Amino acid sequence: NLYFQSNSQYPDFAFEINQNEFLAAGVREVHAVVTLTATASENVEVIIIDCSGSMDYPRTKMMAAKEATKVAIDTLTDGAFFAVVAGTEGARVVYPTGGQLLRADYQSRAAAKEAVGRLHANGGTAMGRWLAQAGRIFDTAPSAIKHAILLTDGKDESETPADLARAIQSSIGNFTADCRGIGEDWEPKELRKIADALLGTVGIIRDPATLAEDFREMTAKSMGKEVADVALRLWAPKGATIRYVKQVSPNLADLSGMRVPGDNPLTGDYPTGAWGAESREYHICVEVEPGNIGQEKLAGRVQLVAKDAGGATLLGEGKIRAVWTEDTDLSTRINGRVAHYTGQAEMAAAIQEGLDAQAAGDLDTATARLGRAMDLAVESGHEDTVKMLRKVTEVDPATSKVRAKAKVDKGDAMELDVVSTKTVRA
Ligand code: NA
Repeated sequence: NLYFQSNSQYPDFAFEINQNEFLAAGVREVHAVVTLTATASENVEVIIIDCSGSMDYPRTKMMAAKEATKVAIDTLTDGAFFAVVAGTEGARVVYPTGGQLLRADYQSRAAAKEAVGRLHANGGTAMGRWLAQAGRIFDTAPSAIKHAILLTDGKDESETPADLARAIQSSIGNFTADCRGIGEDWEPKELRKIADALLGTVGIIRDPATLAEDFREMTAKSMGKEVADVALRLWAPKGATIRYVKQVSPNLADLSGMRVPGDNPLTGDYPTGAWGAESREYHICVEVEPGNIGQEKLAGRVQLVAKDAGGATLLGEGKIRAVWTEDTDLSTRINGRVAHYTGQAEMAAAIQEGLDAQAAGDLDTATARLGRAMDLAVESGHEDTVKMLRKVTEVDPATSKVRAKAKVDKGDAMELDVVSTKTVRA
């Protein structure tokens, strides 16, 4: 009963803890997978469109961006606030035009589409300035569910990486963002930096004709959100420390560096953003001072807490336990979910590292890393990732062993890098 509300209609959350709590004599590491499933106030959606000069080459990119933005505008819920930002070396708000958010209705939608129609390709790319302009818009709606769609076809060449980092840090906690890169001339690492910090994902659009449906689905999912700002609140006893907190499903995102200190050092908050009707899994590892054989400790207490307008609401809670035993039939048991997601994190890293080696012609390193990734993808039944790995590798006819290809299609490599963090469920 520790939290008071300011008023609500939040999703109902089912909270499960998945662990083998039994540890052998010396053991300090406790692992658990937390499954969170949400079942059934204002939305603000900012659509940020790259209008740099390269967007006309080929012209299908700019045309798709316009088509797709119009689909997004039509997919907004009646009453949702929205804006469109044209990104170049600067950022210009192209709708609305009076410096105040307007609700989506027949009139505002039509006016927004007309403004989108007048977008043209010219200039450079400074993504941080796009984020900073979105942030100014979002600051006008502090209690809203706030989400940005960012589309680019290029690298962030008109500002420094420290400039981008400064804009990312200023955006954290203000809005969430999903990013899309169209074509092959942008940098997965750049968009990943933005999307990971802002609790979203990156996607690649290899064919401009698919952008509209992609925008439709991103907007619809955003409109499904029902609660704006949810923290995963983790308590661990004195001397116990958090090794890591990672989202592992549907995507891998390490939250460890995002910890926000709570009221005391024993409690910290890890941001999860907005929730609709959805499910996520997290992998938590706590290092604890080992107890005696026979002794049980609480290694961690996990709460999910919605923060809203000067109040908070406890949405769910679970416990991460630690019991020391000499019964090896209990301690040697492998928690299937922990093992699975440990492998998914390893796989994602192996893909990225393998692709980076391959790009440089460091082929023996690529073969070892992409080989490990393949082994994990096969073992976990991640058939989509197996299929993408087959595009960047080949079976050496002599050894029958898998090797990294010397020459790969740039798009195939980029696509795999982008979806390296998409996991398969347990
Ligand atoms: Na560009």
